[PDB]
Amino acid sequence: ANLNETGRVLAVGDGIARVFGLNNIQAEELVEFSSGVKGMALNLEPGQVGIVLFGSDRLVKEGELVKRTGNIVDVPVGPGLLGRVVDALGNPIDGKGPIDAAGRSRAQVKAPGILPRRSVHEPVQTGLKAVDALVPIGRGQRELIIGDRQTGKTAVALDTILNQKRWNNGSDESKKLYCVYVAVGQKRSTVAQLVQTLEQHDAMKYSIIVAATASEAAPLQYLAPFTAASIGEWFRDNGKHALIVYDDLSKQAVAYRQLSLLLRRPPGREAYPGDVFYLHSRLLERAAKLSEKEGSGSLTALPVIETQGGDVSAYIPTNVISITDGQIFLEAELFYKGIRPAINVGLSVSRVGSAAQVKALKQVAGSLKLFLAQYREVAAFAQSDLDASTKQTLVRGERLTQLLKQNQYSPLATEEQVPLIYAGVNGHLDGIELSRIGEFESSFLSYLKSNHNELLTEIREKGELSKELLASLKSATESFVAT
Amino acid sequence: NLNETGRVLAVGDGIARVFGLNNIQAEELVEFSSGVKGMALNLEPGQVGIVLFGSDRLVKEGELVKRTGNIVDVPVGPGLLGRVVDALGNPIDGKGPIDAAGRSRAQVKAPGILPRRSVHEPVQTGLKAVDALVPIGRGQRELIIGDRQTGKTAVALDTILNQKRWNNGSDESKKLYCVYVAVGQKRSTVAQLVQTLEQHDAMKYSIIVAATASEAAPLQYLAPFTAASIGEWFRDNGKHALIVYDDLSKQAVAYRQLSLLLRRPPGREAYPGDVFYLHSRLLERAAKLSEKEGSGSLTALPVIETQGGDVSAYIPTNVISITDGQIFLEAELFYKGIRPAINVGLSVSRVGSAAQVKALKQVAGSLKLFLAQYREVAAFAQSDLDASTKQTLVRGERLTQLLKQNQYSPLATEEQVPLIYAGVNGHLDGIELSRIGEFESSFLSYLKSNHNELLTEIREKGELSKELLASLKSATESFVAT
Amino acid sequence: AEISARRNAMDNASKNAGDMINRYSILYNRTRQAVITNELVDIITGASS
Amino acid sequence: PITGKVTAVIGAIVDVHFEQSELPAILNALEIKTPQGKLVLEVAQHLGENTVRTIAMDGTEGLVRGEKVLDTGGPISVPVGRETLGRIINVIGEPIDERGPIKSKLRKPIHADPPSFAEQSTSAEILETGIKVVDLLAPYARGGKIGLFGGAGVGKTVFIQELINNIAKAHGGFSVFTGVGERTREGNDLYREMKETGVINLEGESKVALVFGQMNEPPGARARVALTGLTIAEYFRDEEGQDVLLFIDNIFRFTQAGSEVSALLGRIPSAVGYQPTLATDMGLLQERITTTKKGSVTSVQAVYVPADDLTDPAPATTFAHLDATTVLSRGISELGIYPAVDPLDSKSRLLDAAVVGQEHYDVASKVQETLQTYKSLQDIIAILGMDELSEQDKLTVERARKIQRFLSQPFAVAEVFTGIPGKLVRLKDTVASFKAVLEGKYDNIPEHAFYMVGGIEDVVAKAEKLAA
Ligand SMILES: Nc1ncnc2c1ncn2[C@@H]1O[C@H](COP(=O)(O)OP(=O)(O)NP(=O)(O)O)[C@@H](O)[C@H]1O
Ligand SMILES: Nc1ncnc2c1ncn2[C@@H]1O[C@H](COP(=O)(O)OP(=O)(O)NP(=O)(O)O)[C@@H](O)[C@H]1O
Ligand SMILES: [Mg+2]
Ligand SMILES: [Mg+2]
Repeated sequence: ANLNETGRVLAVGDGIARVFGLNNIQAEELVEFSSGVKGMALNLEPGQVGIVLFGSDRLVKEGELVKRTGNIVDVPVGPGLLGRVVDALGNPIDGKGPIDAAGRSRAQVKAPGILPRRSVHEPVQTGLKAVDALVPIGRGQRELIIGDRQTGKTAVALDTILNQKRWNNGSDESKKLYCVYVAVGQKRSTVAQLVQTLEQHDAMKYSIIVAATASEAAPLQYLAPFTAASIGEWFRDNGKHALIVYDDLSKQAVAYRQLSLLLRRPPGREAYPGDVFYLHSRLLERAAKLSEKEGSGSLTALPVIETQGGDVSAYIPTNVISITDGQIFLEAELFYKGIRPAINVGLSVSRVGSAAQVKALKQVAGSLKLFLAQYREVAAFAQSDLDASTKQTLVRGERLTQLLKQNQYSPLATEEQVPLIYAGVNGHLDGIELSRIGEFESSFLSYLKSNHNELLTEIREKGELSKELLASLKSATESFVAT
Repeated sequence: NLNETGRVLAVGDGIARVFGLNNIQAEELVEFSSGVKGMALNLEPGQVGIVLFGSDRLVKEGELVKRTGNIVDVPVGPGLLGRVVDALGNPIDGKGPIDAAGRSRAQVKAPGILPRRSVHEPVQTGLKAVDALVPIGRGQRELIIGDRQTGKTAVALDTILNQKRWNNGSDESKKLYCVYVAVGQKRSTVAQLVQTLEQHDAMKYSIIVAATASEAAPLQYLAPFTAASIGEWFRDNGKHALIVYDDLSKQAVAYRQLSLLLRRPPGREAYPGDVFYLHSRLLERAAKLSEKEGSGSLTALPVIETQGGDVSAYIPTNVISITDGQIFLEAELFYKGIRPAINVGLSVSRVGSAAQVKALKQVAGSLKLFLAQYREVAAFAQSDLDASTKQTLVRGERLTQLLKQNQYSPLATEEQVPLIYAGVNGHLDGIELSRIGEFESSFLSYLKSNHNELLTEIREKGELSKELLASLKSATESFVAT
Repeated sequence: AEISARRNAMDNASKNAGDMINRYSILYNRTRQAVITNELVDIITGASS
Repeated sequence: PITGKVTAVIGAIVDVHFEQSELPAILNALEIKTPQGKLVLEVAQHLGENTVRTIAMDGTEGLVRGEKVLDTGGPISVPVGRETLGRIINVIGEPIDERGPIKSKLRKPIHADPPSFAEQSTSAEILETGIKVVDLLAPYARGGKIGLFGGAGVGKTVFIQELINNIAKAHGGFSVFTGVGERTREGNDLYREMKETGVINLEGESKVALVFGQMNEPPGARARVALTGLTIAEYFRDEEGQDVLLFIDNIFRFTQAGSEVSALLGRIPSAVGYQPTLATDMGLLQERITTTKKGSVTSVQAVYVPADDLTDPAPATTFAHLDATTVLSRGISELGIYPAVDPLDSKSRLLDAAVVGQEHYDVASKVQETLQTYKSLQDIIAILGMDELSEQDKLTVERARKIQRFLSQPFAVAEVFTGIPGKLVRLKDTVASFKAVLEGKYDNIPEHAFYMVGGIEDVVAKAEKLAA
């Protein structure tokens, strides 16, 4: 009788269920069905409530009794979550007991606006030469990773999650960045091994993983990044720093195309609903840097787009690039030639980190960006004549790209990168063989680690460079060129 | 009443919606007050969705409709040979009633995994290019494909015309009955295709199921299944038919018309989901049945019409992925004068080797080899070529020339193997390229008078002795010297 | 000396048109693909009404 | 016994009515009895007013409105266990080989739950196949998925049979071959060829269960067969804790079929006309094919590529699950090399130093590298001869031939066809054999010794025949 906490299924199909009654229900509120399957109240019409199933349709029957939750779609949040692995409803799935919560954030929270915000300025050290030097990422910035399948998109992201161990270890409360790995549309097998390798590097203790694998329900795979968003949001709110990774948004978008087409909304470009932008925009807008008045918490979106035959111009990628604060376009043609991480320079850009990067490196990498980005169009006009003007500048761009080459699971510290860029743009290494470039990288750090120890220590204390440390290192460089 | 009868609620565009007929079976044929027939395809809660076989000017709202309690069937059996029927089995040639050995439903299960043997007997088409390079087996499904006006029908028709060799003989297992399913063709075309087989005394063993341009879509949809069941009669009865579907493109177009009008939901190019299932059902019915089943057989020549050569086009995709290969036609090759205009590089028969007069396969394992390498050094036809790639261009031109063949003149196997022998083993390299025309004519008539015995052995033994190879060799070297 | 040059030049032409072919091949498949989707939509919308 | 009535018939879509809250759940098997046997209907939706919408598993000609429909009270279920080996089965778990009913001890729903995040394998692991090319260059995931490429003329079925044999012989696990969108001709061939090769043994024991779902069958049938078979394979991993092979030919036509079902169900097509459901549909399938603590199901899946477009939704979405491709090639068979695996193309995403070990890795890397330099030299040899190579260059070229010859391997299953005694090469052989060749330890040994042999000691014994 009292259809006010309850209703009955009138019809169910294609991941939706039209329930009768539920008169006190509110939009976006959660609902439980006779077999404990959670749905969500999409639209409310006179007569019936459209409800989206967070699961198999099989688990529902026309006729079933449906209960209200009074909760709008929401997750457990707070410190406890770290070192655990949950699904789209913060339900524990590693089997390591119950989720230890601080409270419960909605998966649908609004973005910090114009005023509580503050220009991003602390760097997020990725340990990746090509990244840190060229497209550096500040805390609160939202940097895209956009490549073809099999390009080292996760590699890049994973490696950052690894590198934070330098900081998440020590007493320092402000140098700490916690990691949130959303696993949208991935395999169960892939995630296992991805947790394994995060435990193999200990980084588990300081990271939370939310995963909605390729088997799970469309609205789970859709709701996953959002709920992860709130999980991370807790840190950004309680004056700490968090790094969320959306792997990937392209598979999230695709789940949305699912629901949207089963709810019979018109298809736009590539059969996508007109609101597929708003999906990602309203998500990313949450990764953010706060003002001194609001604790100065920060949350760093590393979404991953995956393109198709290298296509940047596609309708999803454009949308996400027109949302993010730049992108790290990883090109396959380079990666096939053994260049790793295969960052296309003239197609990657950090938009707000070139003022967030560690001083030391910016000093030692004067313009390095468009050097290499206009070095690419030149070497691609040779296969003509001997021109010792641009021929001379070639010996650089090759030793330089040879210099960005980073073997996987190799997080370098800032002080270690700076001397390499030094010798790069100062050309201390041109007389060293092309197949002895990366080999020397190991030889040189062996040379610096027990001699010019303070050079490393002071760049690790300040992060700046006086003209004092310039000549002090311009003796440690040509020294090893002779010895 | 309403269990056996219904009332038209509405009618238009070849479709009529009808109230009642409550006991009707899906795909039951029904009859209207005016006498036009139709079939019931959608059985809906309140109404039945019947497709019309005739002009819907005949039908009005409120009219009475009668069940015929009958799934579409068709008369089948040899009383049909030499007859021209519409898709329901009706006679359209002024020759009185069909004498049916029985009736078979238009729809029938394909012979399963178990009651089939591997294809092993040739369908000899008479076409040098096809028989030699794209060998067809009995029970096979070879697809004829190309743009409009390339020669598709000609290939099929020459297969049909070439069966006189056996159909006029005695031995059953060696005869082959022809079934030409005409879909959405100008009646005057069909008329002329008739007037063409009668001009070659081929009608006597052929059946034309006619679903011409202007007839209700259901009939155009039905005709190939209708004719399919006609073929199976022979298959099921230890005999052999071959069936030409001209064409499947137009059948799919028809199915489309019905569906859209019935407002069944559309996909790619506005075809229903089960357009594949349409054609799979059709062509899976073709087979070589196992000894236990009378070892009969049904071979399939579906025609598919590309548009500007598009094999990715929705329908061609489906069909190509059902068949055991394609004979591929191109107007380019055609205007060059290479007729049949068979693209060799693109034509395959997945059955292949197993279905070839052992003798033709003996002097031609080299032929696909030579013509492959000739396709790769072709652009070298424009001043300073080394003797190796010079030679390759010397065979190729002659060989290609040898596979031109005027229409309607298919060659007997024992007439192919000499020419393909003199070719492959380099007895034409001396001869100029224009004389390869008169070469064939004069060689064969000479071989007939002065070597009729070797020809006879090939025709009879079907293989080539070490002696027969020196016989032919000697007879050739003699004619080439002369 | 000219013949050598002609050889080398023609050689690079083949490499480039080689690389161009690759690009246009990728572009072809995109266009094909969309041609299918945009064509399909026209029908779907016509059909809902 | 729950009963309904047919209220609507539209191609493979039938609508059935019921009585208050008796409606079967979605994904249930509903039966109508026919003059032949039984038509099976799978439930897609509760449309309301006690009505369910179903998709047929066979034809619907002759259905009359208001006909009896029985609820099985479950999903479609198959016989499982040993009793299915050497049997031919269809989508709805029925014998189609006319050798009685399969007398199984259980039956299991074709729809099931992928092994939870708990039951997961923490480490990737190589499955040994015994094939040199494979193990050395494109090693298989244990509980992984391998995209098999190539049409006919490349001994696909022989190679498949080899793996069924070798997974049975070397490891000790069965195989399930599933024919999705089968050409029936090839079903008759396969079935005969298998008996002829004795992987099927009507008299003794089989190593493989056969689940066919041919083209002529309607879209529902063709969608479910993959699961029909998979279910069977999943029994041997959970009940009998084995390392089972599940073959899927062809995973693409499974996709295709799933599209037709979507269109008929009247749902809006996605991009390029595919089912809006395409990703999750694959997921549901693929995510059951995997390693558990009990055992593993590894899958070899034939992959067709529409319009030769690796960016078409279908392959795109499929590659998303593959861990290794095995590409057989016409070029490779023509050079006489058997199996006709392309050594260069067939790539495994499990050939990493950290997971196959260093020695395995380094070898394979250099092997590909050796073959790479050879591949590019093929053309300068054909203009100026091998008089146009430096000391180092001509060394590897005369050697790469021996390597490209040692990759070929005589099969045990092809023994009835060829008569030559076949060899299974244990992976350590494949390592050390190719190791010793790379350093130049078998240079004085001619090239026809390495061709069609077991390990390196079969080159040694064969070259002594070939010597004196
Ligand atoms: N810098 C590197 N050095 C060596 N190997 C690398 C590097 N980056 C990536 N790889 C390897 O290349 C493969 C691709 O890595 P991955 O992180 O999955 O890139 P991806 O673009 O995310 N591929 P996917 O997620 O499957 O579409 C991985 O298996 C790595 O082992
Ligand atoms: N071998 C041949 N030699 C000479 N003429 C031929 C040959 N084959 C076909 N033709 C002629 O070429 C034309 C095309 O042949 P046709 O059998 O109509 O191909 P088609 O695919 O059936 N054309 P259509 O089906 O009407 O769009 C006909 O007018 C024939 O007269
Ligand atoms: Mg990844
Ligand atoms: Mg024609």
